[PDB]
Amino acid sequence: SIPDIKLSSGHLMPSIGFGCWKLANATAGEQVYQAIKAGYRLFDGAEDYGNEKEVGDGVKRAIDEGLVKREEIFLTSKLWNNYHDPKNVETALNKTLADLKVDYVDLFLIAFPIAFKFVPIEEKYPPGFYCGDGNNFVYEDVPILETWKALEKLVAAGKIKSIGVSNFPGALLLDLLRGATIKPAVLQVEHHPYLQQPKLIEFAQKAGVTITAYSSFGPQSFVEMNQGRALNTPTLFAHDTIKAIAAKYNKTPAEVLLRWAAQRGIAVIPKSNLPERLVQNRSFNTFDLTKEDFEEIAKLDIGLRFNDPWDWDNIPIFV
Amino acid sequence: SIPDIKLSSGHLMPSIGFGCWKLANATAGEQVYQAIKAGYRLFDGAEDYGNEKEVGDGVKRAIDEGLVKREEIFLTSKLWNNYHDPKNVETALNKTLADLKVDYVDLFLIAFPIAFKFVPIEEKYPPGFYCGDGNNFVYEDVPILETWKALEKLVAAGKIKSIGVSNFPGALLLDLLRGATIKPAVLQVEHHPYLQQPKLIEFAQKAGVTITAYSSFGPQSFVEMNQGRALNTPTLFAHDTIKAIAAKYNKTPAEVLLRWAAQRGIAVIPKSNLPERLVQNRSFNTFDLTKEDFEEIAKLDIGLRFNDPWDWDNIPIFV
Ligand SMILES: NC(=O)c1ccc[n+]([C@@H]2O[C@H](COP(=O)([O-])OP(=O)(O)OC[C@H]3O[C@@H](n4cnc5c(N)ncnc54)[C@H](OP(=O)(O)O)[C@@H]3O)[C@@H](O)[C@H]2O)c1
Ligand SMILES: NC(=O)c1ccc[n+]([C@@H]2O[C@H](COP(=O)([O-])OP(=O)(O)OC[C@H]3O[C@@H](n4cnc5c(N)ncnc54)[C@H](OP(=O)(O)O)[C@@H]3O)[C@@H](O)[C@H]2O)c1
Repeated sequence: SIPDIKLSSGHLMPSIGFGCWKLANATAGEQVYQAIKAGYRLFDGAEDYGNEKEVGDGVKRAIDEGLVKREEIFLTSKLWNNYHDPKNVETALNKTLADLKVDYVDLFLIAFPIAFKFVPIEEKYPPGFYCGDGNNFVYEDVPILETWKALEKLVAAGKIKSIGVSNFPGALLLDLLRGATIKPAVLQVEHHPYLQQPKLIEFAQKAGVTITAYSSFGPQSFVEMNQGRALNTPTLFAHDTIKAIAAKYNKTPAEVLLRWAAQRGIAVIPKSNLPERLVQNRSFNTFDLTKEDFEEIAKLDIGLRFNDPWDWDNIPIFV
Repeated sequence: SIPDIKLSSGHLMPSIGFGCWKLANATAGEQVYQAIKAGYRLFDGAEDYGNEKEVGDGVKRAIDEGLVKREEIFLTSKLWNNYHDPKNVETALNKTLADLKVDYVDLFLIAFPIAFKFVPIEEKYPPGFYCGDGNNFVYEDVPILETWKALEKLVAAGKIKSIGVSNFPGALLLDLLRGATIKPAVLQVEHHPYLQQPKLIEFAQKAGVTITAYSSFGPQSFVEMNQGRALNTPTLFAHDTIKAIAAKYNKTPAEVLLRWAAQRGIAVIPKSNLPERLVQNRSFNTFDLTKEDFEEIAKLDIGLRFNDPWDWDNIPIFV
């Protein structure tokens, strides 16, 4: 029932998956297990989410019970910023594989086009913004392409099925395409009605790169982090445009928010700590938005970005 | 006074220069020569402007008459898109040197982070959007860094004093800084009240990169090009904010738009076919805008870009 998208690498990736960012290590495993029971098969994780061991626990529990087999689960992980130096790429991946308790990850992405100074895993993991010098941000001169080649080798060694990038703007994706032997199969970016970036989406899809949207619910995911911007932002759930469209089809605002992406060939990975939202967040493909619907939602695009490295240390990724 | 800016390469660059874009071939020489008599010393040219030979004619005349010596003139040129393949970089630079009738250029920039398929000089020069196949755009897989390394070798060989980039967004500049041995000394970008990109400017300047603004008058330069966008844009000269400030100081709106950039350490290269505009464009450093002025002008930033490759062939440089 969840349509699959055939990636450029030839592998199928579920168009709807379960987001694992901010799932408490306390209930993460149980919730991953429940999501599997609710039909989810793709799990979007990351070294920086700090809960890959638990994600691995949920998946393994489901495999041991005979509910699914490894090959039916799609595991996405992301290489954190401290591990871009080629000599450290496989190290990070091994940690991810060890934590997930598997021999390969289906998709491995470069989390950000940012290279923090390397911090040994034994000194601090996940490292977050720590760069080995107190609270100071420190960077390494590792061009994107160097990191990418190291990933290409790891695909050849069979530790990764498909590789891609996250948080890459157009100019950077274009340059990477010029040097890539294995084309980035996926581009994962913040994507919701307040940040539509239609030209980026268009370019990538035409280039055969599949888009996975994150934070489809806009500011929602960020208010629990006490982020001023998200808190000052009117929710999409109570937004008149979204509510009117939802009423029109007798659907929930959440369903409209997810279908808006899904209908345009964009994969989604809604995250939820609430059991009842599990089925709801993957059963929204029951109606079609009209061109007029899309034009009305288009008016919400204001370029409001919630996940911006500029906030961390004025890193110019999106300027 | 025309203050000099010390570039990261150790060389001085006049903070005020003369743009050569769309300077007609029949009069370019005279125009450059008059510019020199009026005190200009930096000339912003480019292979794609197709008038480098005539710009060279003007400079040579001024030198032959004794008005200036070569070392007193700062010549900037740009590597067009069809010449990014490392093996074509020196041949393009050599065509520029032969046209300008000089042994070295003071600044040579990558015109765009775009790589068009090589087209022999003998076949078409300047090539413009022609890519060797009718009206079809055809690109080469040449990563920015490869082109950059070719430029570094030309500096070592003494054919270029300082190198830089044009039309590079933040993420791309950042990545280039990771692989560069000679750091790009300059970032030349479209810069005016409608497209302020304050974060790009701040990052570049903090990174020690000098900013050269182009199209300081916004839509104006693109008007004679019959560009839809520019034609439908309320001018900056007539914008109430700019008018009020110009009136307040008894300066033309043009003087305010140039000083607005200059006071913030940004170099300008105003282009003008008229004599009085020529002198005014080099004599506006006689007043300082106040913090309130800057705050009022800051309000115009709507991110309106007139020079966007997206319009050529949906090239994602700025998305
Ligand atoms: N590559 C990157 O940089 C990056 C960054 C951010 C996110 N991501 C990935 O994308 C995933 C999804 O994005 P996200 O987690 O940031 O935010 P999201 O999925 O848009 O956030 C969902 C937020 O809304 C609530 N919610 C979930 N389903 C709902 C529903 N049906 N109705 C009303 N509210 C609902 C959740 O609360 P409850 O949990 O209480 O239900 C949660 O606070 C992440 O988990 C992660 O895997 C990647
Ligand atoms: N790197 C790049 O991609 C790029 C792209 C564009 C430009 N550039 C460089 O930047 C230079 C300047 O940019 P630009 O020529 O596009 O835009 P600009 O300098 O803003 O163009 C000035 C336009 O405004 C008029 N003008 C000049 N001085 C004036 C004054 N004092 N009062 C009122 N109007 C005035 C000119 O008309 P008249 O000639 O009739 O006086 C001309 O049409 C170029 O020549 C080129 O060297 C680089």
